[PDB]
Amino acid sequence: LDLPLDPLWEFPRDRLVLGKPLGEGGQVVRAEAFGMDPARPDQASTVAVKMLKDNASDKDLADLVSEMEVMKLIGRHKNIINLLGVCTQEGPLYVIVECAAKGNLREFLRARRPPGPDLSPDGPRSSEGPLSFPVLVSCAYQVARGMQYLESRKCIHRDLAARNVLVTEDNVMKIADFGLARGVHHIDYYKKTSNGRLPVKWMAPEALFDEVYTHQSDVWSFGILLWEIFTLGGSPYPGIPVEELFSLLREGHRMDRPPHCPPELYGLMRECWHAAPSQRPTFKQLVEALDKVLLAVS
Ligand SMILES: */C=C\C(=O)Nc1cccc(C)c1Nc1cc(-c2cccnc2Nc2c(Cl)c(OC)cc(OC)c2Cl)ncn1
Repeated sequence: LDLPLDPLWEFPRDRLVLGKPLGEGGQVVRAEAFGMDPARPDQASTVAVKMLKDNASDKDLADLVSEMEVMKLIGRHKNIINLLGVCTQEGPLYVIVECAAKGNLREFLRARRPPGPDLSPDGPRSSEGPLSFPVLVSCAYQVARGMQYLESRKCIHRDLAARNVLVTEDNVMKIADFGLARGVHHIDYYKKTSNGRLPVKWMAPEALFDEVYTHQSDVWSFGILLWEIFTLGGSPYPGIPVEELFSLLREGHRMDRPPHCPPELYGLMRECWHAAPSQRPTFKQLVEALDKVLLAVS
């Protein structure tokens, strides 16, 4: 290709060993990288690599270039998936990002649900599941801090959801795909994903009905994500098909308070779903409110 060389970010492609596919449409693969830190040139790390497939158009190339450049602009934060390097010279375009070992937050939560109540005899910690209330609040706090950072860089996510938050080996939350092209003028609202998700159920009403996105549209989505956290990966608006969702949103319907969820947290959810965007909290306010809950842990 004739892509310009950016020495700040270029990484030698022969220091990558490509491995297992992580997603395909182009594709993302898991890889081992050697010397991502130039101070440790022989040290291995595990990364995710985005690339085009042989079919790709000039438009697909421009889209991946745009995604690479937006990640350079937005800069680094602990609670987002960060750009690590690019391979633009002498070979196919690769964009290399952090790889979160524990997968996405929806699956992380669902896999850590306590078992059913009559499966096995009681034991020393049978009343404890893996996930405690302060760790659930911390997950929410970390996503709010990531979104506050992205907002400060003028980034509207437009699909914020537990499936788009990834979990590291140390249980750090990292927002995924914040610079991904989302084709907002051609959304199939009835679309169900391969894993059963109906992404329309995370859209703020002004985005769904009026095609308007602001940072306060992402606050609505954050409220849905808070509900996913405190249902340990539940699916929003259970038992409501998309046709009925349209009708219920026009009537002001909101999800019920989940079980085992304190009123402080359902309170925050309902603030995030206030009809008027200006009457929803900001991400700065959400960070502060969740910080106070964390500091009140015994
Ligand atoms: C790190 C080891 C591993 O296998 N992790 C793993 C296994 C299963 C499932 C997941 C989610 C993960 N962790 C991931 C996955 C991805 C990923 C998966 C599919 C598509 N994209 C991405 N990452 C990605 C990419 Cl490649 C770009 O490219 C520009 C931008 C992104 O957001 C900014 C993201 Cl999230 N990524 C990290 N960990």
